[PDB]
Amino acid sequence: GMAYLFVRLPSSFLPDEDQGVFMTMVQLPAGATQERTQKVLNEVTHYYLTKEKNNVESVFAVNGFGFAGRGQNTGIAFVSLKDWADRPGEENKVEAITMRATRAFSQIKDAMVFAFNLPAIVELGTATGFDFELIDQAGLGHEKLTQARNQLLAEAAKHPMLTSVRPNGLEDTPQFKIDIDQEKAQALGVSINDINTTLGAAWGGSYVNDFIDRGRVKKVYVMSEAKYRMLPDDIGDWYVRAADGQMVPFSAFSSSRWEYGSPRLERYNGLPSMEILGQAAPGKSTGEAMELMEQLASKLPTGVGYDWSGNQAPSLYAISLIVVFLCLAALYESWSIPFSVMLVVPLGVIGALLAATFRGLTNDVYFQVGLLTTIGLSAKNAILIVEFAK
Amino acid sequence: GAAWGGSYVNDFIDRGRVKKVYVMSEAKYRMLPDDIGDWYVRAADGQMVP
Amino acid sequence: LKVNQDGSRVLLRDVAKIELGGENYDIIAEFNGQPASGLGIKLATGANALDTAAAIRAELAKMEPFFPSGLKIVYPYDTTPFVKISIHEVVKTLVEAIILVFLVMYLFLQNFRATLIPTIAVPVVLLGTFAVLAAFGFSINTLTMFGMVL
Amino acid sequence: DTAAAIRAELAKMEPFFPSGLKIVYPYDTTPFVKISIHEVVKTLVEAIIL
Amino acid sequence: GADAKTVQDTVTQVIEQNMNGIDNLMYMSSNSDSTGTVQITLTFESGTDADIAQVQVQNKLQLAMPLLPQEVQQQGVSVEKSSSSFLMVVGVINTDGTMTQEDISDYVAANMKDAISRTSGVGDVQLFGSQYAMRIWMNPNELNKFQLTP
Amino acid sequence: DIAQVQVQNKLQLAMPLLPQEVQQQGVSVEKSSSSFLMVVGVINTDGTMTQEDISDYVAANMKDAISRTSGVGDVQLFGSQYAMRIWMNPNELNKFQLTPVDVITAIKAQNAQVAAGQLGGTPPVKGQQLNASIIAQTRLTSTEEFGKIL
Amino acid sequence: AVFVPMAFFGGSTGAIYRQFSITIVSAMALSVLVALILTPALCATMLK
Amino acid sequence: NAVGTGVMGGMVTATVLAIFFVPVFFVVVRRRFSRK
Ligand SMILES: O=C(O)c1cn(C2CC2)c2cc(N3CCNCC3)c(F)cc2c1=O
Repeated sequence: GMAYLFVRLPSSFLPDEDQGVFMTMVQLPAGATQERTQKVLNEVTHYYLTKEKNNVESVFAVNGFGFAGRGQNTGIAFVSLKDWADRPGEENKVEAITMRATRAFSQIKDAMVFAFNLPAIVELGTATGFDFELIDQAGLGHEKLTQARNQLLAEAAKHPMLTSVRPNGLEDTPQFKIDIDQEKAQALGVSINDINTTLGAAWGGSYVNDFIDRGRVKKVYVMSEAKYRMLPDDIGDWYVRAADGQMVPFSAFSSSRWEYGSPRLERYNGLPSMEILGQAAPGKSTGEAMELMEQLASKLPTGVGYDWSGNQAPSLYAISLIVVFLCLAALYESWSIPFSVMLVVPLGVIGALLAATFRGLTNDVYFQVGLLTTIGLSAKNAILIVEFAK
Repeated sequence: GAAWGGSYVNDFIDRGRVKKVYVMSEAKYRMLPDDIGDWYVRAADGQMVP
Repeated sequence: LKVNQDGSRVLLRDVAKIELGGENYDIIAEFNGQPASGLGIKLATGANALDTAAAIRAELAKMEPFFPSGLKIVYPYDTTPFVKISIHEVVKTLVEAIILVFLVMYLFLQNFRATLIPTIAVPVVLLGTFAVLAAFGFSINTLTMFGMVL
Repeated sequence: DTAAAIRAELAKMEPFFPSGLKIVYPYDTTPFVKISIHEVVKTLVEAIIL
Repeated sequence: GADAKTVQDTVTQVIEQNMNGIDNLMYMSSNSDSTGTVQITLTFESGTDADIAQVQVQNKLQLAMPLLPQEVQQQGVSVEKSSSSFLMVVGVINTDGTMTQEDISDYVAANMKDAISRTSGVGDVQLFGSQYAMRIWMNPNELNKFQLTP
Repeated sequence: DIAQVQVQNKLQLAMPLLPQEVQQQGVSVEKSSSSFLMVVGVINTDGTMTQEDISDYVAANMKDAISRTSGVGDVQLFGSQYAMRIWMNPNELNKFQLTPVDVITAIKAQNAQVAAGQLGGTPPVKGQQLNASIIAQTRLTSTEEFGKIL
Repeated sequence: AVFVPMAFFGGSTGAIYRQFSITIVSAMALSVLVALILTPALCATMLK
Repeated sequence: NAVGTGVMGGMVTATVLAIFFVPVFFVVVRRRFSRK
C-alpha cells in the first residue's frame, strides 16, 4: 500500500498561499490605444471596489505596462487586500478571490484579463509546467520562423494525456511603411538628412538638449500636437524646405502602404526565437510532456531547432541509506541492529502519506522533510527498543 | 585613407546578422607608388586635380 | 527662429505650443480611480529584502515633511506585513509546543520539578541553532523557522 | 572543463550545417589529459599488485 | 521613435555580438519592442556573485557603446540587478491642493526617486508616470506659412 | 576577475582621447594565455565553398557562442566574417568627376535605419482607435541593392 | 544519517532541502550536547 | 498545515505500530537470532 500511497500522490514544489496582496493584467487586441485599454482598467478596478468591499482595501491601476512588456495594448492593477482578520472565510481568501474575479473577466468583456496568487515560490518551477523556446538556427527570417511555430502549436493541439500550449506575446500587428523614392527627393532639391529628422522629430520625439527647472536639470523634447500625427493622411501636412528656398509636400517624394511586421521580436542566445509557454497535461507531468514536445519540434522544417520533488531525491536518499547503516553500527556493531531500525522507516511513513493523501495536501517541500523527520523519530523509538534490550 | 587602406563606413544586414560595410579599391590601383597619380580629387572649382 | 523681410519676429511660441509636460505619456496611474504617481521598487539580485524595504521608509522618512499642500503617502502591494506575520505565527507555535509539552510532562511526571528539566532543555537548544546558522550564513528564513518548529 | 564545453556548445551547431560542411581536429590538448591519467592510474594498480 | 525592427539590429544585435567572454553563464535572451526599447537578460550559475557578474556584462557592452545610434547613447543605457517582482510599491496621491497624474509623477521623480534607487541596495526603481521636461508641440501649418522645418 | 576591471575602467577614461576610427573599431579587454588548446578545423568536401565562405559561416553561427561559453578568454578566427566589400575604380570616378568622399557619404544616407515615430502617439487625442509604428529607411540586404545607390 | 545526506541539495532546490536538514541537524547536535551536559547536570542536581 | 499534516500522519503511524504490533521487536527476533 505505502508504495501506491506515494507514487499516485502528486508532486508539487512549494504551496501557493494567501499573501494579502495579488494582481491582474490586461491585454488588448492588435494595435489598441490608451483610451480603449483605459476603459477596461476601470471595469477591473470596480469589480474590486463595488463587488469586493469586504475583501479589498485599495487598488492601484496602471495603463500601458503589462508584465509581457509595455505599450497601449497592455495593462495591470495592483490589489491590496484588507487584513486577514477582516477576511475570515475561504471565499475571503485569494484562492477564491481570483476565482470569481477571473470568471468575471471572461464573462462581461471582449479582451483578456486574468488574476493570480503571486507565486510565493520563485518565478520558475511551477511543476507540471514548462518554458519551451523555438530557435531559428539557419538563415530563415522572422516570417518563416513564425510559420514553424504555428505548426508546432497546431500539432500539439491537433493530437494532445493532453497539454495546454500557447504563444508568449508576438500579437503581430501591422505597420505604416513609408518608402522614400531617393531620386525624386534630390530632383526637387531636398537633403535626406532634413527629411529624416522631420518624420523623426515630429511623429516620434527627439532629445534635443537639457534645460534647468527649479534646480534639477531635466530634458527638452520636440514633437507636434497630437492632431497632426494621428492618421496616415496627416503625413502630407508636413512641408520640408528644399535647397531652392521653397516648400515641398511629403506626398511628392512619399509612398504610402501598410505591411505585416511584429511589434516585439524575441532573440534567444544570439539568434531570433519565439517563446512557447505550455503546461503539462492534466494527467501527465513535465518529464512526460517535455519529451513529448521535443519529438514535435524535431518534426518541423529545416533550420528550426529548440532549447528549454526533483531528480534530486533519488540520489539524496541513496546516501540516506548508506550513512544510516554505518551509524547503525558505529554504536551497534553486529549486522543484527543495522537491519532492525531498517523497518521503522515505512512503519511511520505509511501514515505520513495517509494524512496528506486524505486531506488536500501534496508531495511538496515541507512534506518531503516531514518524511525525514518522521524517520528520525522512527530511528529513535526503535534504537531504544534495541540499545536497551541489547 | 579610404582607397589604399580601408574605411569603416556603416553597418548593413546580411541574413539576419548585422555585419560591416567597407570601401577601398580594386587591388590593381594600389600596388605600386606610380598608382598614386590615378586618383583625382575634386577641387572647390568643380574640376579634377591629380 | 526667423525674422521675415519686414522685420516681423517669428518666435518659437508662434509656430508651436509650449507647456511643461511629461517626458513620457505612455503610462498613467490611478490609485482607486483617482489620479496619482508612485514608486515600484525592485530588489537587487542578492539584496537583504526585509532590510532594503525597512530602509525604503528610512530614506523616504525625510522627504515626508517638505511635501506641499495635499501630497500624502499610501501603501498598496506591500511585502512587509507578511514577514511580520509569518514570524509571529511561528513564534506562536514555538510557545504552544512548549506549554503543550509541559502538560504531557506533568501528566506522566507528577513531580513539578520533573516537568521543568525538558521544559528548560530545548529553550537553549533552539537559541544555539540561531547561533549556529548565523555562523554558517543562514537567516531567519521561512525555511529555518519551520526548522526550529519541526 | 572549458574544452569539454567547447564541444558541448559546438554540439548543437553540427546538425544545421549545409552540404559538405564537416568538422576536423588538429592541435588538440584533450587526449593528453586522457592519457596521463590513464598511465598514472595504470601505475597505481601495478604498484598494488607488485 | 524606433520600431521593433529598427532596435532589433541597431542596438539589440550590436550588443549580442559584443556580449561574450564572460565567466559563469547558461544563456542570454532579449526583447526588442516597437516602442523603441530593448533589454537583454543574462542568467548565471546559482551561487555566482552578482557583484562581479554585473561588471563583466557591462564592461563589454561598453565596447559596443560607440557602435550604437547617437540617439541611444544620450539615452539611458543601464546595467542592474534583476528581480522580476516588486515588494514596496509606495503610492503617492493628492487630496487638498489638487494636482494631476503628471504633476505628482514629476515631484516624486524630483525629490524621492533619485534617493531610493541609491539607498539600501535597490536594484532599480520604477517610476509610474514621468519626470517633467520642456515639451514642445510643433504645428506643421504654422511652420509652412513662414517657410520652416523641425 | 578584479584585475581585468581595473585595467579596463581606466582605459575607458582615455577612450574619448582616441581616433574615431579606433572607437568604432574593436577595443577589447580579456584574459591572456599565450597558448591554444582546442583549434577546431572546419572544412568542406561535397558542396564546395572557398576559404572565405567558411570563415564567414563559422563566424556567423559558432564563434559568437564559443567565446561566451565556459570561460573562453578570447576566440581566434582563421579568416574573416563577411562584409559588404566595395572596390572603387579611380578612372571611373574621374570620368564622371567624383571622389571616395562622395561614395562614403552616399552609403551614410541611403544605407541606414531611421527612427520614425508612430500613429496614435505617446500622448494622443482622447478617442483614437489605432496605434501602429511607422517604418522608415532600412539597412540594405544584398549586393544588388548596394549596386543601385545614387 | 538521513538528514545531512539529503541536505546535499541541488539546483533551485538549493537552500530549500539544505537549510531543511542542517537547521534541525544543528538542532540534533545541540540537543545531544544538551542531553550530554545540561539535561544530565540538571537531572542529577535536581530531579526528585 | 503543509508541515504538520505530513508529520502527524507519520507519528500516529510510527509509534502506534512500532512500540506495539509491527516490527520494533519482531525485528531483533528474526535479525539477531533467526539464523545467526
Ligand atoms: O562569532 C562569530 O563567528 C562572528 C561574530 N561576529 C560578531 C562580532 C561578534 C561577527 C560580526 C561580523 N560583522 C559585525 C558587523 N560589521 C561587519 C562584521 C561578521 F561579519 C562576522 C562575525 C562572526 O563571524
